[PDB]
Amino acid sequence: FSKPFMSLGISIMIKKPQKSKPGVFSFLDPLAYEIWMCIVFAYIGVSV
Amino acid sequence: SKEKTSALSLSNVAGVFYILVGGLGLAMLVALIEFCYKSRA
Repeated sequence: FSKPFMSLGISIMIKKPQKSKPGVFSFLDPLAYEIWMCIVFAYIGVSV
Repeated sequence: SKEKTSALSLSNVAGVFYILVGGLGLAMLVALIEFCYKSRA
């Protein structure tokens, strides 16, 4: 071998943690979409 | 260590809709039997 002309080391590569894309409907996330309908169909039902 | 980000399904709050409708029909039961007694008296 010759003289070391470039210094380096073993490091780690993972995929970069992606851009946090919430979506335009992120606030409706902790409840499933079924429940939001079942609220509204029961919202009309109680008011009827 | 592997815990998940889980939304509530409909099964989690399932009985609340049941006691909602049960509270509805009970009011349907009372709204009948309050008009009948005043129509008798």
